[PDB]
Amino acid sequence: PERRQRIIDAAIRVVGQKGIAGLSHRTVAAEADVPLGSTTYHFATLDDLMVAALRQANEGFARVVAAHPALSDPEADLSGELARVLGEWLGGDRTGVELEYELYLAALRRPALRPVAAEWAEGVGALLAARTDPTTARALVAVLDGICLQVLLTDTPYDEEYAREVLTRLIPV
Amino acid sequence: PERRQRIIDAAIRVVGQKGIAGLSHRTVAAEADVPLGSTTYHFATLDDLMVAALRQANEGFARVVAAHPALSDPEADLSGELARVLGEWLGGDRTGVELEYELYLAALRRPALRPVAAEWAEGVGALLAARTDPTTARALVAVLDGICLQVLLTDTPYDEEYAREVLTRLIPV
Repeated sequence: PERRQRIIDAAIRVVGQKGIAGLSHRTVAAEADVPLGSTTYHFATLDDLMVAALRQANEGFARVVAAHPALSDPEADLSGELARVLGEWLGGDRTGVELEYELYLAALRRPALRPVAAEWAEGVGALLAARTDPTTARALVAVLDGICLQVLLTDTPYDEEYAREVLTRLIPV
Repeated sequence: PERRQRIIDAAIRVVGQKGIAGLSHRTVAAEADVPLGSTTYHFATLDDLMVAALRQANEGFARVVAAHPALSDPEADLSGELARVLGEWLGGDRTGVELEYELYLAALRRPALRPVAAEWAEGVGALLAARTDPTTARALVAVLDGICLQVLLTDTPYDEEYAREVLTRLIPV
């Protein structure tokens, strides 16, 4: 909408800046300059807020993906295309990727494993599987996360030639 | 020691069970059935507690690694050996791996990036680099994390044949 978006976005800012533990209806209300009542009208559980909060992250990346139709194209360079999705998803200030692991964190611990968890590589994996084979796809997916992980945990800049190379090795024939 | 160990271990239990946000001198003191004063005598900053708390995780895995000397042996099957380190590090109830990402989380956000962060793949990467080449080693490392990640985020059981296969593809000549 735009009421509820302001809210989610605020939840978003509250967390990369104060983490899983700094975000509650009241703190999101503050950050959004929005009544608590609005806040709760749109999100009953604190979960729904974090759930929406992430699924948005998840939709942001799927929009980087959807911006490279070539991935599903067999004539196109698979490795190359993936390294460029990763190059984009990271270029900027990582914010949505901070979210996705921050999410993965709250996820692991919680029974809210699934939305953050699978949703990410569900579409990616589904696409990669169709475009290669199941094994490769799980491998491709696992390395996306790894590569991304490294880039944040080590705070290094993304090496696109590098990912391209790595990805190519997991791709057969 | 055994005073300070009880403390760290307790910090350990407090978190996989209440996360980054459920662990403080007072809550660690409670869990440890140990005076707050003990708690602080051994750890001034809340960081030192989380810092020790993790570095222990980090030392647990390096003890799985150190239990496969073969990794540094060129006659030995590299892929095979790594898939078995991963098989061990995961077999059980993931507890130290929960820690390492939970750590990676608190790490990312914080300037405490390094201990959790690098320390993990610093020794692994150093060993792999020496035993292969730098590129491969970064790749191997990135996929360890990925594979591990998946196994927790998807809550699936580790497929050792799978990792073996994946790892082999990143290994050249």
